[PDB]
Amino acid sequence: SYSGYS
Repeated sequence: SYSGYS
């Protein structure tokens, strides 16, 4: 997964 800001 991705968490944060992209």
